[PDB]
Amino acid sequence: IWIAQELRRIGDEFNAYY
Amino acid sequence: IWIAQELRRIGDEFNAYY
Amino acid sequence: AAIEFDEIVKKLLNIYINDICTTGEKRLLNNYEKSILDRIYKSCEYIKKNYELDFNSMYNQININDITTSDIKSKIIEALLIDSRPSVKLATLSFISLIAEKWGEKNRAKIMEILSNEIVEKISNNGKDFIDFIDR
Amino acid sequence: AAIEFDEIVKKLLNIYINDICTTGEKRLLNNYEKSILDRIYKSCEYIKKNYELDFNSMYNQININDITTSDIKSKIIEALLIDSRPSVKLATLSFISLIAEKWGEKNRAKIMEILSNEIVEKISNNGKDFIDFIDR
Repeated sequence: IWIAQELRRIGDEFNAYY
Repeated sequence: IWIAQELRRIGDEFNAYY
Repeated sequence: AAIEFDEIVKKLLNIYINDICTTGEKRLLNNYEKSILDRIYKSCEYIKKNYELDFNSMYNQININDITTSDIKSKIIEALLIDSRPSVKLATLSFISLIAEKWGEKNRAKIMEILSNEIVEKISNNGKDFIDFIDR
Repeated sequence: AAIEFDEIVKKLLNIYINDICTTGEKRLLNNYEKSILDRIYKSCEYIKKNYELDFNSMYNQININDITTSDIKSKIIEALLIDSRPSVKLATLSFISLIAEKWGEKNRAKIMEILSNEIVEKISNNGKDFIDFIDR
């Protein structure tokens, strides 16, 4: 779940952006 | 061979062009 | 729940990623390959444009619901069987190109099962002569 | 005979017709579908650009020769299992988009067997919420 742990991380950071 | 008969026809006409 | 947009997302994703693969593949071509590919685009577009009516009448014979997949191929490949000239290849490719353009709601696989294997092999036969015909 | 250009023609034809199918499919979209597809291009390009380094490190773990096809999917789908947020979908799609960009000499099928079926289903789930997240 290492790749998954980063996709959400990017998800969170982009969620705040938009 | 009806479709084939036209592909060569187009082929001939374009052969002369180029 | 709200599901009425699920099929739209499916369709758009498949289109999207397919376009991205194509871009990835074009990017890994050298300039010579790009210049050849550019010539193929423009040649087929010329033929499709100047033989717009002629292709439509050929497309109608191939479009009806009776034909099997091999039956479409055997019709297209018939021109290439006896006539192996590069122009006949280019016309054949342009016709295949036109069919692909009109089947944008059918499966991409349905179009590729017409071109790939046998038909593309017969065009690639003596590819050098084909490339030289195209590049001048 | 002169055969040294046969593989070049094969490769360029497959690229060519695949690009033509994609164009045929885009043409049969209505303007709403086009505007959504346009938003998907630009969103993923933004994410791929601003997370260029982050994706490269994720791409390396997925690139090695050990992994089976399901093993790639199960890694990508893991984010979507517990986290079904649309942004997580968009990041997942962007990552899939990046992988496709780097596999331009591998088979297009190899890329599509990662995305299609299970993964695209999970993104299309609650597509309305995904589209609304994207369209504003």
